[PDB]
Amino acid sequence: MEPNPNRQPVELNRTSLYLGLLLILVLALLFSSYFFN
Amino acid sequence: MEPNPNRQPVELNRTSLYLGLLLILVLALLFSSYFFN
Amino acid sequence: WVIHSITIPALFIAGWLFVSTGLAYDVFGTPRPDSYYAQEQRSIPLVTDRFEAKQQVETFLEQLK
Amino acid sequence: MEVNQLGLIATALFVLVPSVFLIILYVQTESQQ
Amino acid sequence: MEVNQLGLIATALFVLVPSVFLIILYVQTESQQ
Amino acid sequence: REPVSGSLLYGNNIITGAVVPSSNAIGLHFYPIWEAASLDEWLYNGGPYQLIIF
Amino acid sequence: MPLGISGTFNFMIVFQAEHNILMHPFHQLGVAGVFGGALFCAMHGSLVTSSLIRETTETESANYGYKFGQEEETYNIVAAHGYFGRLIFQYASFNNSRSLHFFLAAWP
Amino acid sequence: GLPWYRVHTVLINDPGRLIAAHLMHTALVAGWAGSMALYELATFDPSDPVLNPMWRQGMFVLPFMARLGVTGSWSGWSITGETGIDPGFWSFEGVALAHIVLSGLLFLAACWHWVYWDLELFRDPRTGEPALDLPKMFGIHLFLAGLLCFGFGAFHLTGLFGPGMWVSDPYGLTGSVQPVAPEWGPDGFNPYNPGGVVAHHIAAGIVGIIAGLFHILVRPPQRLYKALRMGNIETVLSSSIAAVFFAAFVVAGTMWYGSATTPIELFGPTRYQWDSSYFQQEINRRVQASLASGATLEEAWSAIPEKLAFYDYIGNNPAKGGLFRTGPMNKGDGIAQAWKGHAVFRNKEGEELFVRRMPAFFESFPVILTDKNGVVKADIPFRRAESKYSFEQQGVTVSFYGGELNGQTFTDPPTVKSYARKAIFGEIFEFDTETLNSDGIFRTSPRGWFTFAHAVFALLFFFGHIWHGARTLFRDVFSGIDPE
Amino acid sequence: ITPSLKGFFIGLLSGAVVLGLTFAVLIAISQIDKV
Amino acid sequence: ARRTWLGDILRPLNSEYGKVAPGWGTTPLMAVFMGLFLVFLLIILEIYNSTLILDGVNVSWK
Amino acid sequence: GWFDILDDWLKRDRFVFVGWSGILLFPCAYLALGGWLTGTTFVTSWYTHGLASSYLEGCNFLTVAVSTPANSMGHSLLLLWGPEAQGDFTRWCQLGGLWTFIALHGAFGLIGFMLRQFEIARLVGVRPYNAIAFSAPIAVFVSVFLIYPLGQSSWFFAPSFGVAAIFRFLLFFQGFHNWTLNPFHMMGVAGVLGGALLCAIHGATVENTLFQDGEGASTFRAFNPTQAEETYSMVTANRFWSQIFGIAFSNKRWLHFFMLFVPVTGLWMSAIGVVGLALNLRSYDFISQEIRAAEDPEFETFYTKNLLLNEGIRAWMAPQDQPHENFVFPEEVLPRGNA
Amino acid sequence: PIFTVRWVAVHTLAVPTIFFLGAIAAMQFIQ
Amino acid sequence: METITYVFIFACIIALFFFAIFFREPPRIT
Amino acid sequence: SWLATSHFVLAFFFLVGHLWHAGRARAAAAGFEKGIDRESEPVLSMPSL
Ligand SMILES: CCCCCCCCCCCCC(=O)OC[C@H](CO[C@@H]1O[C@@H](CO)[C@H](O)[C@H](O)[C@@H]1O)OC(=O)CCCCCCCCCCCCCCC[C@H](CC)CCCCCCCCCCCCC(=O)O[C@H](COC(=O)CCCCCCCCCCCC)CO[C@@H]1O[C@@H](CO)[C@H](O)[C@H](O)[C@@H]1O
Ligand code: CLA
Ligand code: CLA
Ligand code: CLA
Ligand SMILES: CCCCCCCCCCCCCCCC(=O)O[C@H](COC(=O)CCCCCCCCCCCC)CO[C@@H]1O[C@@H](CO)[C@H](O)[C@H](O)[C@@H]1O
Ligand code: HEM
Ligand SMILES: CC1=C(/C=C/C(C)=C/C=C/C(C)=C/C=C/C=C(C)/C=C/C=C(C)/C=C/C2=C(C)CCCC2(C)C)C(C)(C)CCC1
Ligand SMILES: CCCCCCCCCCCCO[C@@H]1O[C@H](CO)[C@@H](O[C@H]2O[C@H](CO)[C@@H](O)[C@H](O)[C@H]2O)[C@H](O)[C@H]1O
Ligand SMILES: CCCCCCCCCCCCO[C@@H]1O[C@H](CO)[C@@H](O[C@H]2O[C@H](CO)[C@@H](O)[C@H](O)[C@H]2O)[C@H](O)[C@H]1O
Ligand SMILES: [Fe+2]
Repeated sequence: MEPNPNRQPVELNRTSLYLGLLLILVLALLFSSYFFN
Repeated sequence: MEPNPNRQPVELNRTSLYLGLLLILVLALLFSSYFFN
Repeated sequence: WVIHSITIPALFIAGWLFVSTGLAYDVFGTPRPDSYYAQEQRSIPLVTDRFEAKQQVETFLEQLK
Repeated sequence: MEVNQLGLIATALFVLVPSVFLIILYVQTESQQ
Repeated sequence: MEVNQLGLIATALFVLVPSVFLIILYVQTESQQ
Repeated sequence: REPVSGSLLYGNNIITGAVVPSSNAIGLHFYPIWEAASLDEWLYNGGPYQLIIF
Repeated sequence: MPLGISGTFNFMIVFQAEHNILMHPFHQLGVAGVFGGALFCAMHGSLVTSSLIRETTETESANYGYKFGQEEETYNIVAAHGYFGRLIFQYASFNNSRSLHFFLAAWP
Repeated sequence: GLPWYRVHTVLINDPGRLIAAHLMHTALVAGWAGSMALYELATFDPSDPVLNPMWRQGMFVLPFMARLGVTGSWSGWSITGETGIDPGFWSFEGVALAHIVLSGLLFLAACWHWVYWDLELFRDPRTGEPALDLPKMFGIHLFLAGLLCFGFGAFHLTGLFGPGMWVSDPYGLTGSVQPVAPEWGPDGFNPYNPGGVVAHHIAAGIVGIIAGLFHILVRPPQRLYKALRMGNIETVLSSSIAAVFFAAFVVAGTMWYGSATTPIELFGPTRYQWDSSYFQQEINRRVQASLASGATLEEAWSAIPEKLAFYDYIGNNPAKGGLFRTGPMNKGDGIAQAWKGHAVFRNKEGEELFVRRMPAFFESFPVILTDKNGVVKADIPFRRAESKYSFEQQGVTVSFYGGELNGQTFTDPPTVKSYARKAIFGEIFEFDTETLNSDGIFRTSPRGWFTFAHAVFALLFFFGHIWHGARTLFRDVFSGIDPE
Repeated sequence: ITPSLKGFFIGLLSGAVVLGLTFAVLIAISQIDKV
Repeated sequence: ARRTWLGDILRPLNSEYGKVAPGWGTTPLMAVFMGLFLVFLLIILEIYNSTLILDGVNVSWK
Repeated sequence: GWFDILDDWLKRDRFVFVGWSGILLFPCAYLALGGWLTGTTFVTSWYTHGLASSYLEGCNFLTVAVSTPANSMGHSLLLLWGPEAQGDFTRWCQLGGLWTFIALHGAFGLIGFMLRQFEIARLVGVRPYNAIAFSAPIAVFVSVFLIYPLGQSSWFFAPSFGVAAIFRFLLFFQGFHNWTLNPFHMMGVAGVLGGALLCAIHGATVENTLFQDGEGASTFRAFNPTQAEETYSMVTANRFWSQIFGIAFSNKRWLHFFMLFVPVTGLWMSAIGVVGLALNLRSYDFISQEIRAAEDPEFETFYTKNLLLNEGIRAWMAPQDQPHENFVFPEEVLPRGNA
Repeated sequence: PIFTVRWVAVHTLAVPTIFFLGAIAAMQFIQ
Repeated sequence: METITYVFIFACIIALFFFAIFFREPPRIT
Repeated sequence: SWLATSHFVLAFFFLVGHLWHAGRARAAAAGFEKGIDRESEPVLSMPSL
């Protein structure tokens, strides 16, 4: 019957895509050196 | 100005998600054995 | 039902003879039931190299016993 | 036992990248409307 | 030179999975009407 | 004495890995768990094969 | 049969050693049974996909036009009949789907 | 509203956006050929080119740059190894970096056209809809290509203005790069003679120009134009695949079979050099003549160049190797250290024995000992067997001639069969196993890999040639069948 | 003219003649009818 | 409709999109070469397999 | 209407339909078959393989075929005149040039069938998923009979166009090329079976759902092919399978297109492997286990046991199969078991 | 006088068949 | 390492099955 | 060896045969053996999963 009247779409604008794509790579770029060790 | 009147959204229904997710894993499951070698 | 009592019999007998006549032998160069090993010398008359075989097949066949 | 040392990355990328590429297209379709 | 043999997968998953997870959310937003 | 490892834990790709069938020593006898003397005896003679196919 | 992908291969080969299964006739039909299955699986798959009453735009996927529960015939027999009926002689084309599909499932 | 495998149809008519694609693709290929060059170069060792060449080194892209006459680098090492250098700006990094910079300038350029798709150039007056002239657009590109062909043939290959093509001796012993005098005549079609290959392009370019001149000047006929569906871009796609599909074989042919286009120094010797026993006939004939000249029979084998002998090996030829066995050939047996010599087996009575050399098929081949009569006067059993013709029973004396150790006799089960099991591979070599951590299991050369990639990709485009070929003709109907 | 060269010439000639003959036949046959 | 420097230059080139040589135009001269090219290509093939030995050519190495 | 009148004649309606391809097909095809039978009956293979399998000596139906020109006869195309045949017919059959006569005339014929399978369409209006589907045997035929031989010392290595001929070609891979384990060939056995399977399961389902248009128990004649609604309910079949195997097809379109897909994709991914095996890139020993096998003889897998089998096949089959190599193996050297 | 429609098919096909049947039968009595 | 990848790959297959059987969107009629 | 081979093959079919008629027998008694009824499909009205 009722499909949970409470729902919302998830929104991430273009900017907050960059920061992560930037943040992830940097942390990797920073932590890849140790993972090779 | 005009942003290319010719465009279309890409549509993949739920099923054609499974087949690939199935196909990929199987090919991997089949070809992973050789990649280790 | 006219010449189909003529064509088939006269034609089918031709194939009967080329075996009986053995004409198919030297036409297709198949070995003859006695002809494989000339003399004794049991070995494969295996043709070998190029620009030869026309002449080389004519060695193996030449002996023929 | 001994093995191709890098062969493992092969599977992972061959699994994930084609997989992911199907998800991304799919999640989009889910958002249509 | 010698290296952690599996250390490479680390980067790949640490790069892709967080990356991908940002794309999938984003492509959705692009589809919002 | 030739033991065969078709198990996956021992150095076997999916390709090479298989469940070995029962031995000849066991012959065709019905060979359930309890009939076998020891658990490891029941595995070493190829029990799990005769168990799966039934 | 040792059950496994290498185990199976080991089985046949050894089985081939003793009983010479290839020259056996029953197997030699089984091959025909499998191929002609795969064969017919292609044609009967092809000819009907070949003929599709078009509910779709060229840009849109061709499949989606089929609505689950269509009581229209999604594929022209008259069009596809003459096709295979012209490709080879018109006599063998198996007019009747109910006749076809059975033969489709008898052969394999 | 589009399937995931049709997504690029959106370009169908956007002639601007199209040019953006091809660029991005183009810019993306150069970046490959640029980068791979460095990577291949990064791991390459010039150190020992005499015994250990570039083909055996696993290096793939590199030998092409050499094929056109790019040799040396800034690191101060020539291909041939003498390392006297005047490399000029153009060397492996230079060729490499040039592509990378090329990849960039295209990539940027790609963004431009992608940004501005609409252009007053692409829409003819009579029809507001986009169009471009397929017959006319063709003539230019052709007339431009041939003019680049005739150039490449005249100025570069000839060495007129430029370096010369690679060329070699038939034995692969003489590494050389010279301007090739074009010879066009009956012989010019022997592909083992590059003197045609030059004259080819110079002859192609002219025919390249005249045609390119023609199609620009005139439009194709009505009845034809209607048939081929010219004006529907795909009909250029379908056709264009066939030509490429066609060429993909011919290279595989000239790569897999020998061609003077691809010398034996750069790419490993072709499969057929082994099977014909090309080298061994041509190694012995200089040894025979050397003994026909006269010397210590050791002295004869002593002056024979290793590199020649090194071409004679079973792990050498491309045929022997696995698909999923990966990496440079050196990973198979190790690096080649030095060359032992010619193992001669004597009966223990002094009568000389011949091993039966390994055909390309068998992975494990029975090691046999035969004499001039072809009979087996010694052998090896498999594991447990009753002893007849077992060399430990019937005696053997192995004495290496030439190469590292000479006149050094070994008689015993353990040491002889050590070589006897190696001997069937061809001439023996010392290998450094662990430096590269080799397993002792063979791998295929570049000449192999290059081919398999194209034969496959060819065989695909066949199916690719059909699929589009179907959709050029049927683009009218292809949307769907009409009722009855 | 090698035996090979000459032979090849012969082959090509024969081929052309055949295709020639076949085409001629088809044409004539086609021309014969006139629905 | 953005008319740029090149776009103004080239466009007069390909302006003719509909004008097609009437009738068979020249078909025949094409079919002449094509058939001739086929015979040509065949001669390459006959050579390279050493089916066709020209005097002086050697499919042996150099 | 010179060229014109020719066209409509070819495209007219007759018993069969001879298209533009027909000119190419029937002559090229009828010779292939027309050749094969002849070579089957009369032309021996003796001077080539040293062993006579052909219909005119004592040999049966199954064990006759047209062998191949020998190894040292090389890759030459063996034309009828040729340098080697020199226009002599007999020695052109004995050398097995008739083999190549079959392949080439076959291939073009095989092509000419494909083109026909187009030329039908454009004048009918069907979509050409038929021809495209037929490209799979093409690839298989071309790869097996053409690309594979060229990757060997001569034509000698190739199927001999016979029932038993193809078998000595089968084991020929298992011994040397270790074919079963080649993964590109596992995709094939998927395709064929996956074709055969779904072939049978479609034909069964639609045969088990019928609207009962006729009276008598047997429903075949019960079908009237006039503008009818679907002769079998998709509704039932769907809810049917969804409750047993769990997953069904809701699209007649998506179903059939999936039938066309699997057999085709089944062969191509096999036709790739064969090409990969023309170069002797054959899938073979896993470096993992082999090195491990060098660490003890006792370790055994159903892999390791195959290597002995593939070893025995080679040694035993070699002398007969490849007489040209002049192999003589001693007795003990054969890798016999119990050792 | 048969122009090509149908006659040309069988009579260029089944005729050799009758001619090989000679080879088949007349063989079985050899040896 | 070696084995643990196979089980993983083989796991997600099962996690697809159970997932693809029950959670499919029912194809309603009309 | 003949009998055991022979009777097996036959005995195999009769399994199929049994599994054949038992289908047609019950469906006949069930009345819809004559094919699904186009007027009212039994599946047509059911709870849709
Ligand atoms: C660097 C790399 C870069 C690569 C980038 C690209 C990567 C590749 C991407 C490729 C994947 C994308 C894709 O697959 O798309 C599908 C494609 C396009 O389809 C189109 O999709 C839409 C457009 O986007 C439109 O709808 C459009 O019209 C069109 O449909 O399809 C193709 O073009 C053809 C390509 C096919 C590829 C092969 C697919 C088949 C092979 C699958 C893998 C085979 C593995 C073999 C070994 C296997 C195993 C052992 C572990 C698996 C065991 C189970 C095997 C048996 C099940 C396999 C499938 C059987 C048939 C069912 C398929 C099906 O259609 O059913 C679907 C849902 O079913 C499933 O997904 C199966 C999931 C598992 C089920 C298991 C059952 C468990 C039983 C347990 C025992 C019980 C006792 C629903 O049915 C259909 O759904 C839709 C389809 O259109 C529609 O509703 C239909 O009518 C129908 O209902
Ligand atoms: C250079 C040659 C060439 C070019 C320009 C095209 C171009 C096109 N093809 Mg196409 N095709 C080709 C070769 C080519 N094809 C070949 C060889 C085949 C046979 C395998 C096909 C089979 C084919 C089919 C069956 C269809 C097309 C379609 C299309 C159109 C849309 C493509 C699309 O949406 O796919 C997008 C595809 C993806 C986004 C997935 C790509 C993932 C692949 C599987 C792996 C790629 C990874 C990487 C790039 C590998 C490198 C490739 C290697 C060769 C270097 C487009 C005009 C479609 C069309 O025209 O209908 C509208 C269509 O239905 N093609
Ligand atoms: C024409 C293409 C081509 C060719 C001939 C080669 C050839 C070669 N490369 Mg190479 N390479 C290429 C493209 C190519 N490369 C590209 C595009 C890249 C960028 C990713 C690289 C990156 C690269 C690296 C990083 C290295 C090489 C190396 C080498 C050499 C060793 C062989 C090897 O590593 O391959 C291995 C080959 C295989 C494992 C073959 C199996 C690959 C499978 C079959 C393809 C996938 C099929 C697919 C899963 C099918 C799915 C079916 C589904 C669609 C239904 C060899 C000479 C190595 C080297 O330095 O030389 C010694 C090396 O380290 N290459
Ligand atoms: C079975 C394979 C096959 C199939 C189905 C097709 C199908 C198609 N091709 Mg084609 N093609 C093929 C192979 C094939 N081709 C090959 C191998 C080449 C060489 C690269 C080409 C080159 C080619 C071009 C250049 C063009 C097509 C085009 C087309 C399309 C329409 C016209 C046509 O059918 O021409 C196909 C015609 C033939 C295949 C000719 C028949 C075969 C000849 C007569 C054999 C004669 C050989 C000769 C006697 C010498 C052989 C000696 C021996 C030693 C080899 C159609 C989809 C046209 C197109 O784009 O359509 C829009 C087009 O412009 N194709
Ligand atoms: C974001 C998108 C990314 C998509 C990536 C998806 C990857 C999926 C495939 C992965 C393959 C991994 C292979 C593992 C072995 C390995 O590692 O080969 C390596 C090079 O491989 C390679 O050069 C792979 C490329 C091969 C080029 C030829 C392609 C032929 C196409 C086949 C026909 C078309 C179907 C080099 O080998 C390694 O490095 C060598 C030393 O440098 C040694 O051999 C090592 O032991 C080790 O083998
Ligand atoms: C030298 C051999 C043969 C000759 C000269 C010959 C003669 C002819 C001729 C001239 C015709 C056309 C005129 C007519 O139908 O009365 C014909 C028709 C026919 N004959 Fe023959 N015949 C021969 C062999 C055969 C064979 C072997 C068969 C085997 C079935 C056969 C069966 C037929 C058939 C079926 C037709 C009908 C042709 C059609 O319907 O287009 N004939 N025959
Ligand atoms: C912009 C710019 C620049 C830069 C540049 C660069 C930096 C670039 C790079 C680029 C590059 C460096 C690129 C590369 C890439 C490559 C690629 C992208 C590859 C890929 C490929 C593929 C994908 C493949 C596939 C495959 C595989 C993977 C496996 C198997 C096989 C095959 C082949 C299928 C500069 C500074 C100059 C300046 C100006 C501007
Ligand atoms: C796709 C999802 C990925 C899931 C991956 C899960 C990986 C989990 C890793 C757990 C630890 C295994 O980590 C890895 O262990 C293997 C053996 O097991 C070690 O491997 C070592 O011994 C093995 C013996 O088989 C040799 O083949 C190998 O060359 C050598 O390095 C590696 O040095 C270590 O890197
Ligand atoms: C529904 C499916 C249920 C599946 C149930 C089982 C789930 C268990 C998953 C984890 C099991 C993986 O099993 C684990 O594999 C790794 C692979 O690196 C093996 O580890 C491997 O490398 C290590 C590292 O030195 C060696 O010591 C070891 O002998 C070797 O086999 C482990 O010995 C094994 O314990
Ligand atoms: Fe179907």
